[PDB]
Amino acid sequence: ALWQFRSMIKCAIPGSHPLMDFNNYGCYCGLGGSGTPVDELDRCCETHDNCYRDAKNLDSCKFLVDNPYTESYSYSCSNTEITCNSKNNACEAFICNCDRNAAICFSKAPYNKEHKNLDTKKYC
Ligand SMILES: C[C@H](CCC(=O)NCC(=O)O)[C@H]1CC[C@H]2[C@@H]3[C@H](O)C[C@@H]4C[C@H](O)CC[C@]4(C)[C@H]3C[C@H](O)[C@]12C
Ligand SMILES: [Ca+2]
Ligand SMILES: [Ca+2]
Repeated sequence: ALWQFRSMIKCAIPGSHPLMDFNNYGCYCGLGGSGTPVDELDRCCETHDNCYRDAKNLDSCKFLVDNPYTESYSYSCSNTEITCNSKNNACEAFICNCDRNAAICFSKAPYNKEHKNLDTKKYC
């Protein structure tokens, strides 16, 4: 679930700032998106979006209001390392892994302040 994704990000990036959640970044970090990602960090968010799109396409998976962000799973954090519980059901596991890979992706991507709250209607 979205709140768990935020938790994973803190796990992989302890120094991240909470207030950032009020902000969007690039063309894809935030809800929806358009055009092409502006940088590596933004690419991570687009890939995460694509990962969720794939999950929704699994006929075996149905999410509340068709939103994977509502799907709660089980995961654990240990020394900045994220582990998705093997007990998650197939749909939950897919979502957990999308979240995990995105969190890892975020942890390695450079952060460009100029891309925070970007004028998407113009650059996306
Ligand atoms: C982890 C990175 C980096 C933060 C940072 O300030 N780094 C400085 C540094 O490099 O040291 C941030 C930048 C924009 C954030 C996203 C936006 O706030 C939009 C949206 C907000 C949601 O609450 C959680 C998911 C996410 C996709 C957020 C995931 C994550 O929270 C992002 C992708
Ligand atoms: Ca997005
Ligand atoms: Ca669940």
